[PDB]
Amino acid sequence: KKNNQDELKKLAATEAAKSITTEITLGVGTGSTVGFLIEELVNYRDKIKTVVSSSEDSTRKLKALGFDVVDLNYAGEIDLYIDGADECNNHKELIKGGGAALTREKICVAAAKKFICIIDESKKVNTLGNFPLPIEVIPMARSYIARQIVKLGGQPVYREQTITDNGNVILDVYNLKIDNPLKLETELNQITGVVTNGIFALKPADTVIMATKDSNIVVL
Amino acid sequence: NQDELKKLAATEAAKSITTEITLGVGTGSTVGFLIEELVNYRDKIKTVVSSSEDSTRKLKALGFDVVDLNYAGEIDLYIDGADECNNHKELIKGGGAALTREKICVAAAKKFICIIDESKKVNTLGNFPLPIEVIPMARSYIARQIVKLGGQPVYREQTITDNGNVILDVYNLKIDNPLKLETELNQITGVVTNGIFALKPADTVIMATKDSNIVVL
Ligand SMILES: O=C(CO)[C@H](O)[C@H](O)COP(=O)(O)O
Ligand SMILES: O=C(CO)[C@H](O)[C@H](O)COP(=O)(O)O
Ligand SMILES: [Cl-]
Ligand SMILES: [Cl-]
Repeated sequence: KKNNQDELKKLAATEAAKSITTEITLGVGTGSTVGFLIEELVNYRDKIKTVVSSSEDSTRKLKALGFDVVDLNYAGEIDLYIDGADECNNHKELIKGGGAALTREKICVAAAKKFICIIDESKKVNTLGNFPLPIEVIPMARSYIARQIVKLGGQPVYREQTITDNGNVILDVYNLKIDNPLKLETELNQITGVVTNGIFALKPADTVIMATKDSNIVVL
Repeated sequence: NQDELKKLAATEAAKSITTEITLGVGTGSTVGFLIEELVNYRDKIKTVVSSSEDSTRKLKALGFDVVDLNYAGEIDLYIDGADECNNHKELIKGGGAALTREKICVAAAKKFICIIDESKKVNTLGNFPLPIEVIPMARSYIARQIVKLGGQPVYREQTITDNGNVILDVYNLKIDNPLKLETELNQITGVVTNGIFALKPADTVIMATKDSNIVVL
């Protein structure tokens, strides 16, 4: 089952790489699906002028393949950003942050002309929520924010032994009714001490490449 | 002169420590005079929470044990300074870089008392540049978004906040609607905290006048 899923991830990542057509500033996401993209990037080395990374994990992987990684402040604007997602609904709105890089991932999406999301079918849903929503919080505010999330009906679970690239901690929130991703993303952004929440809806994916169980490509 | 008014305001605020409480302590020079005054209320202060390592250091130097907010829970009273305070007790804070934890403390406090001298009282917030704590990676992106709004962002060099972030001090903002702009700035990706304290304003503001009187707003 895991070898099967890995095959679909590789298909989706490989397909997304074809969009690297011209000389561009490429932004690179985080996760296992992105891991197969990073490997594929060797075949597009002459097209990739500058690389920006959403995580030290991906940076480590990119540098290991000889790619120079440039800070977003010196790169400026990203032409194309490619990243995975934990969930994707019918309007290309995502839950992300399963691998903890959600802050820099959201910053990269914000500074990108175009955002392509690469998934296998298991991540496609009609309604976001079943996968617990990651929220990056200032360590000092963890208990306060946990309480505010309990008021909303969510059940926050502190992800132990995890410190994000930015020095923060993650709350994974269960039992949320997320029928209005736009509204709740806005809501969570107003809670003091929240750095970033895992809903990618205000600025959704421009294209979502999904590998089906039959090894076909669906472009949503 | 200004130091005298700061001490008066801080001393006055300390009188509100009446019962056994969890006290939250702000940051800055005005708060510095409060911390000194807290020796005279040692039996009333059960637990202390600090909005900065600077204040924590000062508190520990006076023998006060400082407890993390996660183990303290809820603060009964939080006392802090401000860079500006308008007519509706809405503040600009973050001149001393502790604005994130200061805002968290205010959010978790039953009551927030702000201590100022008269020089910080204004009719309209904005003249003092608005501090905004941002994720280092997003600094250039956020600077551009602030330029679109008409602000002029200046990176505060050689400053890394307690939380590992950097500060943009923003000039030329028209802040006639603090509530609206605070909400707006919170939606900009990469912004950790902005220096407007309006959505949850001060409950009481103690202001020392030029004539050394106390005005309770
Ligand atoms: O947002 C992310 C990291 O925080 C990833 O894109 C996603 O959460 C995990 O991707 P995968 O399931 O392919 O490993
Ligand atoms: O917000 C603050 C720290 O970030 C301070 O409360 C504010 O800068 C006032 O300081 P002072 O009393 O020294 O003028
Ligand atoms: Cl928790
Ligand atoms: Cl821009």
